[PDB]
Amino acid sequence: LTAAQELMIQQLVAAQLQCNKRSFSDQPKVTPWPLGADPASGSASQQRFAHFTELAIISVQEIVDFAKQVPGFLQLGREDQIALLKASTIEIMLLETARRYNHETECITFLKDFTYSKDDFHRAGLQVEFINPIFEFSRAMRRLGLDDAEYALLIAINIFSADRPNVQEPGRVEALQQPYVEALLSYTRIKRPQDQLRFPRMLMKLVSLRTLSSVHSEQVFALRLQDKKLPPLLSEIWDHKILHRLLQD
Amino acid sequence: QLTAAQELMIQQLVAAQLQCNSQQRFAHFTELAIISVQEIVDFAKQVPGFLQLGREDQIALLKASTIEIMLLETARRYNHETECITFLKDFTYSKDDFHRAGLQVEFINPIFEFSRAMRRLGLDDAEYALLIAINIFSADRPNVQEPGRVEALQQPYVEALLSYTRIKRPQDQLRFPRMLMKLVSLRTLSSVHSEQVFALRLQDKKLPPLLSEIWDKILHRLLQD
Ligand SMILES: CC(C)(C)OC(=O)N1CC[C@]2(C(=O)Nc3ccccc32)[C@H]1c1cccc(-c2ccc(CO)c(S(C)(=O)=O)c2)c1
Ligand SMILES: CC(C)(C)OC(=O)N1CC[C@]2(C(=O)Nc3ccccc32)[C@H]1c1cccc(-c2ccc(CO)c(S(C)(=O)=O)c2)c1
Repeated sequence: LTAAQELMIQQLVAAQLQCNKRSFSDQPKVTPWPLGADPASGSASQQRFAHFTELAIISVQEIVDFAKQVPGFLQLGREDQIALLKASTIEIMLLETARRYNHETECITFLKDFTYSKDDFHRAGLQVEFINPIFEFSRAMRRLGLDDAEYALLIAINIFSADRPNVQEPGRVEALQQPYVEALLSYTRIKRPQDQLRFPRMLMKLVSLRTLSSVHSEQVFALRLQDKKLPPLLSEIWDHKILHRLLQD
Repeated sequence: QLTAAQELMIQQLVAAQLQCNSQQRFAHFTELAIISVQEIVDFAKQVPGFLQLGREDQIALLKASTIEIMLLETARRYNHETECITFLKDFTYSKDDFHRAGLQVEFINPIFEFSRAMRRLGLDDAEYALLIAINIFSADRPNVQEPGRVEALQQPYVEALLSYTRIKRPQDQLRFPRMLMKLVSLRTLSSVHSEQVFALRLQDKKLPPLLSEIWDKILHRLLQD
């Protein structure tokens, strides 16, 4: 790997790293998880759902703030910036969700120490048909055994997709992606020269994430139909004045 | 370098593909679409390892893959000098001639976008045949009976394609990633096609039971014969 890449990966891992620290700043701020309440309680399930949406908000903010730190993103037009973000934010979140999965306990730890099992997502009114794919995806990512550099590069590759809808300049975004693919290819050859198929398997997770983006759109439509109210930011992304405000700041 | 077993398997796949190879024009396209599905399932049965899986697994992988291979096969037949797509021997159609048959314009142009994108990649018969086999053996499909087996069935083709592209185009080290990114594209084009097929339904253009079944039985009979 060339020296300009080595600095870039260090820049990307640091930006990811700086974002992980920020939320913890926000952990006390969240709505509390209901304790001592009935699992079947419709009242309690709504508070559990409200808890997760606020966590989901903090994650969207992290991804937006990370996207501004990755080189070449802010050089694009704001209409393109959000167009890349709408499509990617959910996929970036499932990567981050997979990153926070523990196979020993089978629990996903959000923020500093907010741990939840497969049942806890079910008790927030989320269907198991939508929950189980996220856990299957989370197990598949642990088998690859990705590190901070490989995640961060895979995140940037995922952001710069010309394949997204409503992208005005696909050539420029594909040109912007190529260096991140170069860096990731060259980085995977130094780390595991023995395993040549390690890098292809990473790029096929981006294939998985597109189906996972689509099932999430099916879920969100069902949750709005089931009277589970999303915050304005999250509903704006998955239906963009609010989203301009983060990027402009 | 490729082994003689790997080289023989590639030429097995290329040989397998070559063996299978308004209202009036609409009936034509659906009649053409069935032939492609029949070519896909027949080709799928030529692929080594596809028939050692359970029918529940076989159908799950086909059902998801048929469009994605149809779109890959559509891209091959596109000619950029004319901007026309050539089906079978002598059936050539422009984007307007697709539009005149009642196919919606919002869905047509992404397919044409994909066809030009595939043209720029400049895939050959071998690379195409490997990419179709890689697409068939995808573990992220709905209704997985056994996802661990299909990942193992995919590996030989991904290894073959990786080693092939490094030999065929050693200068272009990123040739192999781009063609994997087209599988990422083909997933959104898959979910897009579901949205299209639905739109024709309400225009009083219901798909025939084979295409209705796949893009919602008859698929067992095609796999059986
Ligand atoms: C629909 C609402 C808005 C409630 O939720 C979401 O859109 N998602 C996306 C994925 C998500 C889901 O749908 N099922 C699920 C099962 C397990 C793990 C995550 C999820 C959920 C979620 C639920 C709880 C937490 C997160 C979350 C995802 C990523 C990150 C990492 O940045 C963080 S956090 C707060 O720790 O930053 C939180 C996501
Ligand atoms: C809705 C019905 C069921 C009628 O159509 C389809 O689902 N498809 C899938 C792809 C398709 C589409 O949706 N828009 C479109 C625009 C241009 C080119 C192909 C298409 C179309 C099609 C239309 C006409 C021909 C084909 C076709 C696609 C592939 C092959 C070869 O594999 C052959 S053929 C007959 O030459 O074997 C025909 C596909």
